[PDB]
Amino acid sequence: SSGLVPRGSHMSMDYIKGMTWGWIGNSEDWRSNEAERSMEEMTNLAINWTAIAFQGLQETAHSPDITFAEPPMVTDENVRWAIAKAKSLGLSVILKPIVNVRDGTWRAHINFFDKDVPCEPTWSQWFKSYESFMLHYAKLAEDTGCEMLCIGCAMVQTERREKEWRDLIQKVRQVYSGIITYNCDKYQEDEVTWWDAVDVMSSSGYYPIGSWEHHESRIKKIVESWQKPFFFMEAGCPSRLESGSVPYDWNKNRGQIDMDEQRVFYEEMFKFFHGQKWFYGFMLWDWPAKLYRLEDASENDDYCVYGKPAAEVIKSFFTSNKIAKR
Amino acid sequence: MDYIKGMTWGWIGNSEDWRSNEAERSMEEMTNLAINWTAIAFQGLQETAHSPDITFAEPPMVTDENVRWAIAKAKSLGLSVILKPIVNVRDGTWRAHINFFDKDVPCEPTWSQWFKSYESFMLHYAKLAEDTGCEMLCIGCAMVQTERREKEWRDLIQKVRQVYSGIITYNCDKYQEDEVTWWDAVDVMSSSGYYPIGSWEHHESRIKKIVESWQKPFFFMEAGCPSRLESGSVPYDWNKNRGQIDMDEQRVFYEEMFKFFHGQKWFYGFMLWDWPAKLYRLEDASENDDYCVYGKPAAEVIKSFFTSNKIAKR
Repeated sequence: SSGLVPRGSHMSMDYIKGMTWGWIGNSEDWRSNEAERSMEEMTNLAINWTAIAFQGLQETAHSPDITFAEPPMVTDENVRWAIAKAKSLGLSVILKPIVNVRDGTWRAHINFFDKDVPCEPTWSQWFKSYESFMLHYAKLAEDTGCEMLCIGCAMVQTERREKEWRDLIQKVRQVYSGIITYNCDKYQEDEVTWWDAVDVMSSSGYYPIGSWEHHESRIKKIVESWQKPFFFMEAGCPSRLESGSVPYDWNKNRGQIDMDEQRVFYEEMFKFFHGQKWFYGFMLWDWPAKLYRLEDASENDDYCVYGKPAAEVIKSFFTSNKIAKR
Repeated sequence: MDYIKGMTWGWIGNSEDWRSNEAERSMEEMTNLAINWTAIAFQGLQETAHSPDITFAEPPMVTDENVRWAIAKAKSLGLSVILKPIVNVRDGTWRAHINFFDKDVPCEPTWSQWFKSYESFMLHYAKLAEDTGCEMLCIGCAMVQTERREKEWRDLIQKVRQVYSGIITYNCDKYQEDEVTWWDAVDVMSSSGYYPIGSWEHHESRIKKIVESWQKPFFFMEAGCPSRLESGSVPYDWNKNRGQIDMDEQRVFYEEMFKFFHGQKWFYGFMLWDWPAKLYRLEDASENDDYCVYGKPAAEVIKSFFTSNKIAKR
């Protein structure tokens, strides 16, 4: 394994100044002329990384089959395009294949019985399907020279399957030679028992306004106990009334615009998580393939910071000397 | 502990159905199976497998009066009663997937929230069970992804013991007899015997070892098979081959089950699945695809088994 620095062959670890691009991963959106303009515009955040994020799908939280690279999901060609375009813009890339559930159930609920029973689908079946999905993209990440692969995102009810996760990572190592991360959910940084199996620890930093100092203290101790580099694989807040109290809640107060609430979230997050030597930055959430007009920004309720005060907080943080030296 | 010769009545628990004139006739007809027990079964509801609020005794679910009626009617027919309140999920998800994060997080509902709601639900019915003199209370049914929450199940059982003085059972799912670490907390172990045709001999040997290791009484809280093509291969699959009628398949299931599970001293019988409040006409029996054995060859297997001397001796 390795400690604070991934082994040289997989590359100190780079400080991540990033923005997530492409969610939810719709072929028609990625293939549009608008996609190229969106990605170009995103570079004005002064980012040096992007997470190319897109979905795979399973019917229910308890079904074993995962479908990917089928309409309306992204084609391998769309993926190669996004990676290459990002690189052409001078960005390092984190490939982020994410399994969603067709019935709308949050992926964190994906789960099977601890004990295999004849009358139900098993962990073995699901992990075989998830391995097919993640190895497909791991091979794509290798072929396209992606600097990092995120092998999962907030798969809370799967994390206890340590043997299966280690087995999957071993297979990933065989086809992908870059940096591996797993993105645990918010509040779960101390719950993953197999952090030693990945190069870099990562979590979703959707911590509420007024809690960042507390979370810095908590996370710092967890990271120090693992001796691994750590960064936020997701961090953001919608521009809506009271969203800073629940930054992860994408359904909170839809259409109730509050630019200032998003701005305050970003100022507090960067106040407590900045240039500490154990911390390796931010993959922000998020930026769409089809971006709204700058003139509609003041009435937009999304996580996107484009044309909003938060974008300026991000830009000044990512161009500031303390962060630019990292 | 009594040897249980039973049939489940009332599922899914619809007030309108239970208050119909048909309900009394259905229960009376059920006594011709030569049963000495019934499980009065009915649902409560939660929105999703991951929501903490359970609703009960609200339309279209059974009223307390409906429940008091079912219990009293069964007892007036000479039957002992197992009260069986069952939580279902409105979105259709099987209750066995009801589940919360092992770690409490501020952004999600918690086990304590769900258990508090489950406690209100179960204690309401426990009190009703005490007031109506139910001989047994079943405190849950195939709640697989809750069973690891041992402290919370034992806390719930402690509260139930404070308001209900009868026999307590927990109905684990099929194949889960050896997966419950808290069988000591209940009076009698029970499971859902939906074992396929050709497997009963193996299951008798498997279950005997489990029950003997615990040194507690055991019975099937559910067992049955739809009268459908190939249903005996997957007796628990209520969605299998709807409308493809096979009376013989159901008959064979029953004959095999009774051949392997009968009068063993550690075995306490069967609570069969199931019998509706609104029973179909005897003339429609041959085209009926339900678990119900009414007007089918299986009913005859059950009757001869329950009235046989070997089982009459238990």
